[PDB]
Amino acid sequence: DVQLVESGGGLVQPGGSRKLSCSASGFAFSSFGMHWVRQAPEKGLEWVAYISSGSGTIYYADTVKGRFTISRDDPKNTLFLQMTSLRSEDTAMYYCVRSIYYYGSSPFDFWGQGTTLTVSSDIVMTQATSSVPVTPGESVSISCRSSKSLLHSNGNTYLYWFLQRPGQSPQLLIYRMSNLASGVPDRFSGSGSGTAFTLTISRLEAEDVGVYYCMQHLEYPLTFGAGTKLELK
Amino acid sequence: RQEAEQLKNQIRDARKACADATLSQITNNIDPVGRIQMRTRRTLRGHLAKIYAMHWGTDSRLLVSASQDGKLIIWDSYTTNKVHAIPLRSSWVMTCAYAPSGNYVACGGLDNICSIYNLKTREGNVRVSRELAGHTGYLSCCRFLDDNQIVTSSGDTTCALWDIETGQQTTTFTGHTGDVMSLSLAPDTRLFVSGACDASAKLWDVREGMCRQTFTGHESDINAICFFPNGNAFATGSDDATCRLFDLRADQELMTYSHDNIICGITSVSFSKSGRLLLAGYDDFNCNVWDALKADRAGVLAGHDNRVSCLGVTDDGMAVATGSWDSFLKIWN
Amino acid sequence: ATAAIAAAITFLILFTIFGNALVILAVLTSRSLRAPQNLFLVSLAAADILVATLIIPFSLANELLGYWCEVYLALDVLFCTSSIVHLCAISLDRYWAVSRALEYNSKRTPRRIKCIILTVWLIAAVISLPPLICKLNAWYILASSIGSFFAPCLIMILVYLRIYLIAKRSNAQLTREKRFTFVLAVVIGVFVLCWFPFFFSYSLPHGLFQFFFWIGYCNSSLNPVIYTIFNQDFRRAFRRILC
Amino acid sequence: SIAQARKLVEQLKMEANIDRIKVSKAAADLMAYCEAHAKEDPLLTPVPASENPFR
Amino acid sequence: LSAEERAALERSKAIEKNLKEDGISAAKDVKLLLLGAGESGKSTIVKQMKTGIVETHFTFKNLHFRLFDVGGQRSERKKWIHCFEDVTAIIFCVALSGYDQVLTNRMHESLMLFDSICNNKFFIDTSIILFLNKKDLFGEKILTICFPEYTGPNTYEDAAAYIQAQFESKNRSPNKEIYCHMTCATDTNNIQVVFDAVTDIIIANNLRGCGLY
Ligand SMILES: Cc1cccc([C@H](C)c2c[nH]cn2)c1C
Repeated sequence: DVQLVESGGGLVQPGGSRKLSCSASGFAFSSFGMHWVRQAPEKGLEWVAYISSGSGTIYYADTVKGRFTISRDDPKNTLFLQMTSLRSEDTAMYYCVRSIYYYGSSPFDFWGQGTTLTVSSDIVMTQATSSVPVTPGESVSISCRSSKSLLHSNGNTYLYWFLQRPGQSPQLLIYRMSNLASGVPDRFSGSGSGTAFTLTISRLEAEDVGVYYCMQHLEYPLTFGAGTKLELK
Repeated sequence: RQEAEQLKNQIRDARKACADATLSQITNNIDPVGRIQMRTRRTLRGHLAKIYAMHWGTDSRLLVSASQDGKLIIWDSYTTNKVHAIPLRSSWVMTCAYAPSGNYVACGGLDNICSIYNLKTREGNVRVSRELAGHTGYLSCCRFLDDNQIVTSSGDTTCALWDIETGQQTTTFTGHTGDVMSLSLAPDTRLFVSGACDASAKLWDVREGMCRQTFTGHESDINAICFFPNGNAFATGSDDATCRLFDLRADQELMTYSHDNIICGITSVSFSKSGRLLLAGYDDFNCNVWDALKADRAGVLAGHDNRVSCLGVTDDGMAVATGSWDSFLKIWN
Repeated sequence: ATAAIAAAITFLILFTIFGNALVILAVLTSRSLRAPQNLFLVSLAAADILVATLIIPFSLANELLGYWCEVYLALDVLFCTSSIVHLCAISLDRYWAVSRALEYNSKRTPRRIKCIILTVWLIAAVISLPPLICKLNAWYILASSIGSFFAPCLIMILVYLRIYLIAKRSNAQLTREKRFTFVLAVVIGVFVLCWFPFFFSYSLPHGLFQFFFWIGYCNSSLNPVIYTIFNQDFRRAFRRILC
Repeated sequence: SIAQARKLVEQLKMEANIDRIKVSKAAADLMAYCEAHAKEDPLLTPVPASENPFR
Repeated sequence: LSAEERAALERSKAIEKNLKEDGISAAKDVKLLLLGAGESGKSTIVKQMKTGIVETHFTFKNLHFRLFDVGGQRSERKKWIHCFEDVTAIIFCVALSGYDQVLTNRMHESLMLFDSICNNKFFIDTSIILFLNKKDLFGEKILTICFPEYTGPNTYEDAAAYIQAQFESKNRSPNKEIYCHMTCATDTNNIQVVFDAVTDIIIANNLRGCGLY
């Protein structure tokens, strides 16, 4: 099926440069918008940049503005990230994410594998607590509180859930707070109203174990929660 | 031939034996609807040639249109955004349908083929799933039953049911003597009625495959047919400037919908959410709203600058879409 | 009296706005008028609306109790010269359409028409700028007179003579020949009758000269009927808009 | 065409042996359906501009 | 209008870009019908230009022609002939050697079909390229059993001119022409005849678009 393979992450002295490159195969690369999402080696996903489908709209983060530059070449089916002045706040696993936008679509539905780079108002999303032990067969409610209300006037509440299996990329579970991504069981379900949100698993299997992330897609920049891991008590 | 003429006289005799009073006696006490005042809320402008078909999705927001520039466009009718543009392998397309799941669209025309398009691909594009070739006519109409069965009419005087997974005709519905022009499924999809170029409409059993009833009474080619929301009647537009209401349990023609200032043909017919309105698009560039129970013309839709070729009411009844030969779709409410 | 002249010029401004707005409305909202050559008529109608709604009130104020500028004179020359050279570009498009029939049919692209529109607006701006880089003024009178009237009028006359030759060569029939003779006469004659006395008096008594000055503005109002009323598609669009 | 006309005769014999009901009854059924569903039809009486998704 | 609604609107505008570019690319072609009667020379004409509808493309002098053959449609013409209303011209094919062959008569059927498509309300301002085929076969078969009122000479030239005048007598319209030609199924360039006729048609359409024709 579809693949995204990142390449170009190695050791760089602080203040230097490196260019990342994600190579796509197996889908229509030109119709998708593309994202970079990094993960620091401690914990946590956060957003870097966005280039649109026809490369006409580009957004960056505040810790990315000026120094990084995203680009794509559609005949080559590749995405680039030219990075300059690499500080110690840039050591991360970097993911290229494909995302499409029309009425009823699934953004953020396939993520690449990653490249470890090493060197040397915004909507705040909160998840408390960060670790809940579950037993294989018992339900669990994973919550996510936001600062600004994600319910838009059109009727869409823009909240996404992601599951990162331990050692893998994170993958889409829920999109726009109540839908269900393709290839996902109906055990998962999404609920909430405006500011408070809940992910509910029913009859939990011990392959749902991992860290759960809530993302806001109401405004740019895109902000993730701190995460909530489940474990194997 | 003598036996067939005796059977025709017997059917006519029983039809008169069940027909003491008509709808103008029963619906005489009922109060009218007045003038219906609709306005163009939207105008969908992306096609560059004549629009021949449209079909609403069952979420009452998305709709396909077909035109002769070789494109199927999926429209978002609330934002006027266009969600897809499907390039067609043959541009001589006369019909299009939306699957009630939302996952597929169909189209066809002078290629004699019903092509089926997957809208939900992992690759993020729309590609041809199947091409259904068994007809020798031209594809007049097609309607999905579900994701695996579609019923098509054609201008080789026949109708057909298809398995989409194998690409093969399951049953074939023969018995018309002219080119079949339209079809309409019953709201439980166990029956459908088709109208042809022999001025007669036929009730067909979907699972068995044989004609139940035949409805003569028009004077020219039947162009449009739509089912009543109860499922026990249907309306029928033709080239003789008349819509007629028929009846399944009475086996009978109930009411004509005509006027002296109307001489053109009727391209498309549709009912509203409850009955009580019959919307019909005509060759004289207009659309006329009828009272279904009292035969009083309740309003007009003076929009398009060429003939209104297709129309459809949403699944919840909130709006009416009409397309025409001047390359525009209009949403009316 | 002067009230009658003021009512005449008010009627002229309103009829200019109505005719040119009707041309713009018919071209932008119709399938049959989506040919890429009617963008010349949209830009000519915009030029005529901008002649009227800006220049003719200031001229009417400077004629009625006449006293008082440089920006106004430059914009007057700009919009009138742009209207004349739009007529010249329409004339050349028609000539190439019937002269090199099938291989210019593949070149009547909307972007080519937009390039010709932008070029004739740049030519009008280059004519208008030297009096800046109320009066009205030799070295500028002569060059502006040539590049404003005498080159586009001579090109329109030569082009329409060759149009006449192609039409008579391609040509029920004896009424068709009187038809295109009358149409080419009206098209080539209202332009000359409106603009030629001003540019003759200008390249060479103050009553006739101001009369010629206003007869120049009259062509800006006579252009929508001349460049639409003989087309059946414009006539059907106009009857469906106003009826 | 003895088999074709025979199939026409068998089709008309399946046509004629069908039980039919009174036309006034079916008129009453259509009018009863259109009365029991009238206030669920927003083309009869248009909704105000807040329950309309097309403004 | 939120973040996902700006991107859906950007996608919509990209689709609109591609639609307008496809329309500009499609306006450069010359579309043509082929409407002859049965065994009349339609296959010979499409051979010289090299179940549903058949479309043959050819290029001549940097122009692209699209010829549509609807003979596999054995249905009623009245329900699909409006699909070809904005075609540039019609190519009609007649066998000149079918004056004596019966199916009735073969050439009276051609007169019927030509009158039917010429006096149609969808082809009122659509002109016709009429190919009179089987020129040599008519030259060795050669009239008064098809036209007994003809009462004239029995020579090739005058008989062919009589059939052409009798065939073009059914126009009854000012805004359209019939561009006739005779073909003996081995002529080297009949694409030139179509090119010259289409040039005359486009000149007449452009002059009629100015109030001049
Ligand atoms: C050189 C030139 C070109 C176009 C128009 C004019 C003047 C402003 C005029 C004449 N009648 C209305 N205005 C000039 C001088």
